[PDB]
Amino acid sequence: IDLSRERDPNFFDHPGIPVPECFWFMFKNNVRQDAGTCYSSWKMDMKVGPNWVHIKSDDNCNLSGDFPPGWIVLGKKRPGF
Amino acid sequence: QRTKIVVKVHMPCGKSRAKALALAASVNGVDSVEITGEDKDRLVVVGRGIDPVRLVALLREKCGLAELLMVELVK
Repeated sequence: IDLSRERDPNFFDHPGIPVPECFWFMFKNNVRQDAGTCYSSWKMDMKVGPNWVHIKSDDNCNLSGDFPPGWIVLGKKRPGF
Repeated sequence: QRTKIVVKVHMPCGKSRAKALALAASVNGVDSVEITGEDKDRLVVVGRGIDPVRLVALLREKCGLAELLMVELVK
């Protein structure tokens, strides 16, 4: 998995709300399943394979969570962030 | 208390697709509804006040299939 190689997700930033800083990418056995945006220094709940997983982001978009085997969700700051 | 909720909704057509949008957008507290996804099978719902369990359950009965993908409170 190489995030610098991964294409940007399909995103639309809503005009009213603060612009999320991160791209996340979700893999099953190193195959890209989904991708999106999330806040840095924050927290989200996500469906990761079979589980509803609570995920923390640090200020450099490092995602941590208790992912089920074979799955991972990885982050990075969007361009210019 | 604004939150973003992404739901995977069975909507093959553009016409069950507009069904899902207007239905998600009828929910109390919603600010916007957008469809995204390579397969355009995602509803993105933003608002404050929304019960995600209620969102999905409604879309479920009215479109047949709906699963929560993510809930992110707006920072």
